[PDB]
Amino acid sequence: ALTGLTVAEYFRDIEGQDVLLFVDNIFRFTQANSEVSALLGRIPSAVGYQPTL
Amino acid sequence: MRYTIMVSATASDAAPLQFLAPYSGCAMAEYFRDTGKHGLIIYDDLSKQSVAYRQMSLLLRRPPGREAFPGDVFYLHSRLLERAAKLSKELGGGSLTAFPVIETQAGDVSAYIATNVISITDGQIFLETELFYKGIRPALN
Amino acid sequence: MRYTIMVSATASDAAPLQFLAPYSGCAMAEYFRDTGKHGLIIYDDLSKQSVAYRQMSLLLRRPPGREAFPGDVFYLHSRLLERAAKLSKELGGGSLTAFPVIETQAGDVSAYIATNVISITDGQIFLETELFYKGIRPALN
Amino acid sequence: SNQAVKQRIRAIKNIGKITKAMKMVAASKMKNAQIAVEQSRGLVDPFVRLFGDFPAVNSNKSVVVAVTSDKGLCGGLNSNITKYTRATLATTESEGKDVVVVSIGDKGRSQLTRIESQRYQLAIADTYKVRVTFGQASLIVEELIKHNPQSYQILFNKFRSAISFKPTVATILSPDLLEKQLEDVTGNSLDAYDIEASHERSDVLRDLTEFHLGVTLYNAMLENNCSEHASRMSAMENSTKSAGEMLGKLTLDYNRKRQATITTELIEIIAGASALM
Repeated sequence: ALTGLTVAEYFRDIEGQDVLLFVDNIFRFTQANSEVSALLGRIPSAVGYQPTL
Repeated sequence: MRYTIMVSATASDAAPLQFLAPYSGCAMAEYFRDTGKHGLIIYDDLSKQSVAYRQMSLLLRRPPGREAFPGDVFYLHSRLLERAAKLSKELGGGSLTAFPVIETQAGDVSAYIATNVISITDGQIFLETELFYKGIRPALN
Repeated sequence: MRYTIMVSATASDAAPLQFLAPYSGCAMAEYFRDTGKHGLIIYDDLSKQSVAYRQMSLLLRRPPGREAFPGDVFYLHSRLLERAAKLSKELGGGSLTAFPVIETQAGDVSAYIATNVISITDGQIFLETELFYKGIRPALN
Repeated sequence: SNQAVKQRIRAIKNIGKITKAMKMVAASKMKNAQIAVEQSRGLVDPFVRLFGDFPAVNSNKSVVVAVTSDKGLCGGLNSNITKYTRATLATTESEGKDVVVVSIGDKGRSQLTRIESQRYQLAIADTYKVRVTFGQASLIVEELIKHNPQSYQILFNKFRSAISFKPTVATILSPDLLEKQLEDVTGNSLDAYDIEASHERSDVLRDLTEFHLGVTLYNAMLENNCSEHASRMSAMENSTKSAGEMLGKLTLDYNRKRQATITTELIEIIAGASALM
């Protein structure tokens, strides 16, 4: 999702024009950080997620 | 704007900034309280302050509790809201009115932070989404 | 059985074997998918593979989530079911068709693993119990 | 949130037995109304083999009665014959005639002003409080004698069986205004009978038409009372099924929330204990 934002932010900031940024399941970013954060040595937050959600 | 201060620790800002933003705004409003004037502090989404404090305390390896909130999350909101006082005449007689905003999930006031700040504050303006869509707006239950 | 492979990890076998048997079966059918042939695979009760992986995760002292499942129990099934593909003309043209089986409890199609595999697979064949108990078999909703 | 579902379960659980109680109450009422309707059906036979059945007359003034229910738990009774007294009152007026709307029942005056309010004149209620007798039926017949139409219209759900409620029309012709006028078929079809009464034929016909309207109104509000009890017995059987299926959904949702509550509280205890050890 950050790569998609960087490709969009070059158009917004440098090129200076309207863009459309469609993201399919931005939930998967949060869920992937929840899968990563289980192993990074952290106490888990509410229903099982990362503390830095 | 000529009467309003706008303290904004936003979502990209770090969790200690969203933790210490209502204390910042309350200390700014305490200037008008302590000088005889009147203030109106509005802590918008005190629940998001509690979420930022939960992150900041879970990463400090402090043991979590109910909804993974720490023990002192009652004290977090109580020691902030009790700074909204109507001072006596020997201290200028100034005042401070606090308006904490709490977001609940499907009308559940039996949640942790919701029960804390309900028991802390004086009143409650309880708004419903089933009266909001019946045309009754402001949606005051 | 002239065309079928049977990859049996029963209830007595240890939970890493039941965790691994969909991947062994999918490797055995990715053989046929990669060389231009066509494969069908039936992961019978992926719900029991997720139970086996929940056992593996909680015995690794990993933090659980919804229904005490690990956070990567979606990745467990999506890593497996993404290998069922229709390959291009530059890659042989072979295909692999997967039939995951998921057991719900009381028609609860909105459980965790059920909604996980629903958002991975292309279709859905929902078999109702009340059509089944009225003689209408296959009990297609 | 978890306290809403467990209290709502007890709400639907008492509703599902309240409506079954009212269902068996309706059945026990129908069981004694079944002998009264069979005692009172027979008196409409001699008048209809004497006065016929003339619905589609050239009446210049007409009066329609819709015999509806008082209580409001019938389930497809008072609104069915509301549509029948709509479509039947489409049919009689074909020459710009006056038609007076009368209805019997609290659910009839609240369902017949929606379509015909300026044509509404009379509403009768509280009729089945204790029972039905010829006194009150004759009295509301006199209140239709306060009008003077050329014919009368009756609409009521005839208790054929406990499942079939045929909305029967009964048309009551005013005697010397229309009844002998409709009987002049190669002479007069009524002149085969020899009048034994104290006065002329018009006056015995007047007394006869008053008695005929009174007895068909008594029969209408007994047939409709028994079909009311039958329809409430049927509609509080379909309603018990609905409040049993909603309870079957709510118990399953409560058990899902119960298991998720124990798993959530357990995970919180485990995370808090593993933060220390």
